[PDB]
Amino acid sequence: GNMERDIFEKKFKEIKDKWVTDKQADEFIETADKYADKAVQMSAVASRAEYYRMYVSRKYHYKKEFVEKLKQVYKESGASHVTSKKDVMLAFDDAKRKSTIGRQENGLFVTSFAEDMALLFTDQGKLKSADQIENIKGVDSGKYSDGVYQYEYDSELTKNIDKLGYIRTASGDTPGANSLNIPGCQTWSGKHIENSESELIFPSISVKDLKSKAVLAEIDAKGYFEIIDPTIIAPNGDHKKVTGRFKIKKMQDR
Amino acid sequence: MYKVPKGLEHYQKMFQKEVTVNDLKKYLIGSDKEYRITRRDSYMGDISDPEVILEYGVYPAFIKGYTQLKANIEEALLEMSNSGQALDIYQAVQTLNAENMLLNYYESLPFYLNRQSILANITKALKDAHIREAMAHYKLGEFAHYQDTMLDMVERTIETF
Repeated sequence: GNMERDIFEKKFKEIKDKWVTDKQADEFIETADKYADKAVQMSAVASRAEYYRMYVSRKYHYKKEFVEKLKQVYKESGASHVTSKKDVMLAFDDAKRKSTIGRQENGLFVTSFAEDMALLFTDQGKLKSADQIENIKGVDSGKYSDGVYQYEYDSELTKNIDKLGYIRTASGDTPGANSLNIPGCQTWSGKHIENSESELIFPSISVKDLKSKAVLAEIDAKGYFEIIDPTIIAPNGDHKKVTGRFKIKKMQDR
Repeated sequence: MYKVPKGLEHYQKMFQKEVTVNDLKKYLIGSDKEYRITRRDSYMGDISDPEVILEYGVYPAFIKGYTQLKANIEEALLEMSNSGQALDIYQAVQTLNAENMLLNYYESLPFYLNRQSILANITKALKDAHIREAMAHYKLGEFAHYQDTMLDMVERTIETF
């Protein structure tokens, strides 16, 4: 065999979540080396072996130049987190979330806005079906049956967030990481590795005093709800007003 | 209106059978990994998510005729709220909260918990200095990564009841 993949598999089995199906678990193991190789090609990790070693250590580290290169993509197009209407409601309504989108100072997992734009639309600029997008994103069937919602940090917001030094990479023990998270600043997208997108952690957005009912109505009427110069939560818990635009969208045809 | 979700059939089947009050407690807490019911987007990953348990487990089984789940969940919750254990009281508070969040979203649910006594117990738990102190200090697992304390999460949640 190979010791690196033996420890990889052992560690996965130890941490596997109860929602993971036997099929997903089997795909996660079988496809592991393709994701390792993708990370090498992206200069995200030193070697395929190092990918497995870092996965087991739970401590994901990356070279400065690689992260700077990756941040460039996000600075150019902004950042995207696709979610359900139910989860949008929870940000406002669920008290433990403390009126923040993202896990308070622990942030929000994002990909680049460009990547979601490329992946979620057909060549005719039509939003893919809820079914297709649920498959792409590896979520439960019906997750987006009420709409594919999207958090968007614009380029200006993203740039100013980077200037503050607030962008993070995920690690094994990041809140919100689960047993299907992997190293390489990339998502695990099952057998269809062509659906894998880059992954960073952005600072959460404060929605203090906003009401879910009203925000969702504005989205229904106009397609989006926007916060100009939002308050963000820093990694250290500082609340800071940052120039730019954050949007909560219901995604639609172009 | 609430509707049975398509997904996570294994969770659905888990509750379509005789389930004891003790078993429901183990599920609602999820400190034992074998009873830990979460989903990909659960706020925390290392303890059960009572919203998943209601939405995917309890409500589908109730609908299939396992109506004893209502009285049994109420007793599990009564016990948890009187346990004097921080995580268990937290999970009780999160289950009543989960009902409210599912009501907000779905606008109508199969049933509503009898919660008067659970609410009372919770109030009495949070008057106890040792329980408040355990909650203020609770930093095991993912709680270690939040400035926001278990105690304050609990207090702000209670205010929303």
